[PDB]
Amino acid sequence: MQEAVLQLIEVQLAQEEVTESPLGGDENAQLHASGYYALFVDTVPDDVKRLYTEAATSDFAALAQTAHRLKGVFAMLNLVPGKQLCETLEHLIREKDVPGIEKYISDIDSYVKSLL
Repeated sequence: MQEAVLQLIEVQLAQEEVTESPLGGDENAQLHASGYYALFVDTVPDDVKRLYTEAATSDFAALAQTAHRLKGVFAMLNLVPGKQLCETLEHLIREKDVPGIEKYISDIDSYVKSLL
């Protein structure tokens, strides 16, 4: 050991990336802090209960417009998973999957319930 002898390491806290931890921090608290919580309890639950009501009548036209509305407002709130639910909702309407539609309506209801 005359040349290389001994090293401390090779990179020394380098060549690493702390780009872990995906979605999930305090998004609901963030939306509360911004003040958009007012909207969250204004038109959102109204569209949700309407979703339920229009689903009962099987008014896919109204289901679609509200799914798109929710997709837009969730995208506005920057809620990706929420907008995703609305995305699948519109797809379920296109496929005429009634049980799927109501399932996702319930999933959005449960979603909104936990975020409210």
